[PDB]
Amino acid sequence: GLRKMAQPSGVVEKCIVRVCYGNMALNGLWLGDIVMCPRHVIASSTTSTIDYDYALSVLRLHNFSISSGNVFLGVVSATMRGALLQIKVNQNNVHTPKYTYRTVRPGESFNILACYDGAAAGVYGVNMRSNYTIRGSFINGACGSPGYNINNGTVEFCYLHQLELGSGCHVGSDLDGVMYGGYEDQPTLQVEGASSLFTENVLAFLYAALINGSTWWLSSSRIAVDRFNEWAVHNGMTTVGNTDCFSILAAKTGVDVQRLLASIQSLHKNFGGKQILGHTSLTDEFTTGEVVRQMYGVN
Amino acid sequence: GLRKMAQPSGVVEKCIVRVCYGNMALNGLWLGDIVMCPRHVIASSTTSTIDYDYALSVLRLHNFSISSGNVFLGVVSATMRGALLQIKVNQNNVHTPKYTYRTVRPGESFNILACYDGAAAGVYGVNMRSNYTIRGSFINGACGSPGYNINNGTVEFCYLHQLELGSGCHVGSDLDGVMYGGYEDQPTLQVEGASSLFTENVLAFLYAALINGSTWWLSSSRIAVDRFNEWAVHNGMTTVGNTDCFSILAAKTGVDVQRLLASIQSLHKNFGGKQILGHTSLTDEFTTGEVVRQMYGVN
Amino acid sequence: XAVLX
Amino acid sequence: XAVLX
Repeated sequence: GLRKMAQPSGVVEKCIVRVCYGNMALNGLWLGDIVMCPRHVIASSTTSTIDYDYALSVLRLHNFSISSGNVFLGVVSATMRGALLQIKVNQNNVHTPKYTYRTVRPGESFNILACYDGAAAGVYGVNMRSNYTIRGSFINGACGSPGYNINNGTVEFCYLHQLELGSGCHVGSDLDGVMYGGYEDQPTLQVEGASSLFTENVLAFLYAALINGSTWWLSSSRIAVDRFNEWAVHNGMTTVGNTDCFSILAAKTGVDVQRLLASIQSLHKNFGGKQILGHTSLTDEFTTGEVVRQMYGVN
Repeated sequence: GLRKMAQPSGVVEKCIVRVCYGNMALNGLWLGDIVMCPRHVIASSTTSTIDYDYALSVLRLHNFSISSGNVFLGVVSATMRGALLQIKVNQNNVHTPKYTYRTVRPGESFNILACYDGAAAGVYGVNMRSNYTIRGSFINGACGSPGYNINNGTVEFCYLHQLELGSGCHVGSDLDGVMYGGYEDQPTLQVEGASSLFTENVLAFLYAALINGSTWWLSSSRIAVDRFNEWAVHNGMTTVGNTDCFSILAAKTGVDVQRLLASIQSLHKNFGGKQILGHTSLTDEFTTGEVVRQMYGVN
Repeated sequence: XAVLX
Repeated sequence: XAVLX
């Protein structure tokens, strides 16, 4: 089968803190002597629109309580950075990892470390949709939970949880304070934009099906990438760029992309009780990287 | 939605070590001055039974090379403990956590830290089936990957990966060396036993569906736990116990277990074309604990 | 309609 | 057959 897996979370776990301001408490990212967290922690309203410039002017540093475990951290200063606050504290996080900031692109996968009250509670893998939204699992208190990728010893922080749209899906900002998908830091009515199936991930999935003996749906026809692309844009699917990353998967199945692309057009909104690897629909969840890594352990 | 999530893995990551014997290399669990790993690390077989008593008698300590990162641990002695080896080493694991050994029961969920070459590679949640098997995701090199649960600051080690049955499911031993389900650590023909849906987990699932607005499938009828149990045993489902643990979920839905049991009977191996939270059948995956934790954040 | 977490 | 990992 095919599992969504998370990378090991240990390196990120000790950077998580509790940021309580007044009666609001959420999670902050505690790197060096700075704590990043969602700016709405300093707001007095959560269900009505917020004037953040006024909230910043009324801010009192002694109303902050920041803690790592049961160890409390004195607040030095605070500045506003997009949908975030930079908070300076009295000491470095000795366990600060080698890290960078990186903004995720649609289709790319990363890890979510779900946090509550400044403590890591769960870790799971997610995939950034064309929406610039994600289907996370968050409840009250989860805000400030970090999204990350571990790449050759380096932690790439890419997400801090901010918001749940009415559809149940989730939006965060990157570590630069920029809300993904241009979403707004307010409790206003915001309908989740239209999104498309990321076709490259769908291809990876169908490849995974071929490898594990699922071949009933394989089509007899084939289509060129660019002729598929002109169909995809009108059928709620993304375009396919370079197919080189599919070389390993093609080599092991003897099936090329052109034939998978054709099978997708016949499987789009059409199955008939059929199911591939336990899916009744085309899934967007897994990248080629994840599929190759999970079946063969190569990058 | 309802996600299989893993608990944070950091506390376990520093207990993982590479255990090499001759040519063979897998993963070991490194607690105190002892390293636990699957005993088949000293055997070399492909199609025939292994005489482990003989392999142990021929065992040479200087053929071991054990490492934590790039730090090598000198081997002192080795003894056999069920399907495992107790390898005494040069030094103490300074990062040894507060831990216990616990053998999992059918229906219970725990975490898997997938390891390769002595390094943690991925973490995901699993559930022990009535089979005493799990549906993991393991490839070559994964043996010795630990299973664990974190309970009130205590790490409960419950699994070391040993084996993949022909059906694709997986078997490990507990940390006492006892193979789950009495399976054997041999490459012999071993058919995956019959298994039943763990009804209590299914109940948790249906509660989760009610909570997320999925109420089409509810039956108006009821059966007592005592009569459902006598039906369940002949229809591939486990018996229902104390049901007290469903109080929180019942209170949140105003629906009792008896009525859910009735829904189950009408549903079991006879779903329509409809789905329930994206599931086409009753799922065994989630415990009441996981459901309550994920929806409300209480334990 | 969007809730801050 | 069973496969030792």
